[PDB]
Amino acid sequence: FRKMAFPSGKVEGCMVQVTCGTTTLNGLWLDDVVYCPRHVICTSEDMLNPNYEDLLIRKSNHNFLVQAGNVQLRVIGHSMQNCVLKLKVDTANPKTPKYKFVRIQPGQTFSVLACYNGSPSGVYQCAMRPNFTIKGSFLNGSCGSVGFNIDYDCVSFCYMHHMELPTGVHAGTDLEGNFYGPFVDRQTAQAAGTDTTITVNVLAWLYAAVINGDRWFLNRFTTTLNDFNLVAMKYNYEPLTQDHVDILGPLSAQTGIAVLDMCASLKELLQNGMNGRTILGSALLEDEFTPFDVVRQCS
Amino acid sequence: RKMAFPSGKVEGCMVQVTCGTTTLNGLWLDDVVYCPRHVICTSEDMLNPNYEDLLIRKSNHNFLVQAGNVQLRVIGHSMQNCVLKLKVDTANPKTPKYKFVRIQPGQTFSVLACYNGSPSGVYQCAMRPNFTIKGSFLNGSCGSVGFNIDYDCVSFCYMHHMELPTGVHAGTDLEGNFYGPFVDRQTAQAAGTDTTITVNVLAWLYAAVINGDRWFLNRFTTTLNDFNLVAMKYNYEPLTQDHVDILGPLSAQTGIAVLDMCASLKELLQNGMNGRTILGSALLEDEFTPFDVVRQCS
Ligand SMILES: *[C@@H](O)[C@H](C[C@@H]1CCNC1=O)NC(=O)[C@H](CC(C)C)NC(=O)OCC(C)(C)Sc1nc2ccccc2[nH]1
Repeated sequence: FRKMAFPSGKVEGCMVQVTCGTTTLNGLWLDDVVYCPRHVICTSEDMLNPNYEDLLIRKSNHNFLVQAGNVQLRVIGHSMQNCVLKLKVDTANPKTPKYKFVRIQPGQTFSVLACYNGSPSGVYQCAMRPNFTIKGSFLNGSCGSVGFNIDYDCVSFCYMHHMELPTGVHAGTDLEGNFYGPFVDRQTAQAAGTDTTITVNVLAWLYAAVINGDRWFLNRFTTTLNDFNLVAMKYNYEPLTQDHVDILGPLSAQTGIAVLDMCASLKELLQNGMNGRTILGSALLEDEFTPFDVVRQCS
Repeated sequence: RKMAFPSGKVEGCMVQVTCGTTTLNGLWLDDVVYCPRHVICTSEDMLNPNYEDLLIRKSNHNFLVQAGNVQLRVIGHSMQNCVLKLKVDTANPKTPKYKFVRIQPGQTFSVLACYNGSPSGVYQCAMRPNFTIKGSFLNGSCGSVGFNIDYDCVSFCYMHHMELPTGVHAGTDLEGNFYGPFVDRQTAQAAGTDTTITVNVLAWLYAAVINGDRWFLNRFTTTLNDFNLVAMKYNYEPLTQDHVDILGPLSAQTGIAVLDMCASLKELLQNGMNGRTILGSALLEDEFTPFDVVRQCS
């Protein structure tokens, strides 16, 4: 199993750069609007303690340089929505894909198109951790890079990059400018909480192992969701939601193994360990492949 | 993070190629579509195909090429080793600047996995020392390509043809020559014994340090030859002086001489990881080159 990203071309066609003064970051150009992190309106010194409403009221359309490559896009309107700036421009992006804005849950994976000065550099797959960070790969100038899924021809944008934390993980917002997790777009000390294991993805991984003929760990028992959740938390595993049970449905049907039976097999792995064995070649349980990732790759 | 090149320039070149009941992908550059020649085989032909004999019996109209909703008219065809070349009556306006390159084992490249001419995923792979690649390919993925991007230029280095019994993959360069001792015939084929790409493991250890993890370092050094004696014992590739030189920038950045890092890797090989992990991995990772690490860590 590879970390496998979505093809990035539909998103590459939407990347621009946005500059205010000497502060340059990336923006997303969809129809006649450009979306970008609002901290572009900050001097580096403003970032220590910004008042965004006051900083913005002093700005006009003509203070915003938006460029697709070297080509200027004239800004004709601006507004702030939570931590994102929306810049209306006088040109509709001819490469706009079918798209939507979605807010994802922890455990969901998405592709990130890392960009610098509006120019794509790389694409990779990330999982939103339960502590609402991602283990990204971002350097200076990467803010406004976006994360996305593609379902058919529709691009679902779920992430816009804002921050690198002390442990080296990353934080950002949805495309409505609402941060994932407790973070704020201020240059003040912040830290990720203690992370936990994404149970629904581990279960997806066990289903993947069964699909591939690796099933020593299937035990004879079952459990209730509540009992499993109370046990899992003792191992620093996330509790399951009803939505988690539901998105495991197709893998449960494919294998004939009820979700709660798989939960009992995982409970025994937690309480007794691997005892020297492996699953899909690994003594470690993988938690960054969703049920959909498992189907995408076994498909 | 294992990082692939943005795939858009390549997505604009993928098409679907059908011959008979066989469908796979092609690469449409200027007025030529490149795809695996085994598209021309039946089930019975694949057992032992005399490709020159099978191809001469085909006409342009036996090839259905579809770019999205448009059929491209094939107006000629030739064969170059294991790749079929279909000339079409239309230039692909999305053709990027490009070159065809043959890569060396240990080098990395991005794969755009495609089915029925449609892109499905993008990931990073390395050419293994035994000339396989550990990809993720299913039925219908043949003709998917591997590439690198420098400036605006796409360097194509791989076209996908087959999966081996062990689950690894084999294919050709864009001149149709296989990597490795494989043949585009429907027979079980084993690869040679694989080895671990040592210069890449060392690049990855430097990456682990750059990101603050140094539990595996030690106070010792080693000579190049004594390291290579141990490496070969553990089925690691030998490290060459050019490898040492390529690791220069990472050595400078961390203040850790290459032969010092070799001494740390020697200890890991002889002692294992003792339950610990490096950059989240329980195994030593060998599919990042020095260049890959440098680009992403600077
Ligand atoms: C994009 O503008 C940029 C992307 C960063 C740059 C390096 N890698 C990235 O992902 N973001 C910022 O510079 C961002 C801007 C603020 C207005 C949100 N600042 C940021 O990430 O600051 C980090 C904090 C100060 C919020 S917390 C922190 N991070 C570290 C890292 C190392 C030591 C200590 C530390 N404390």
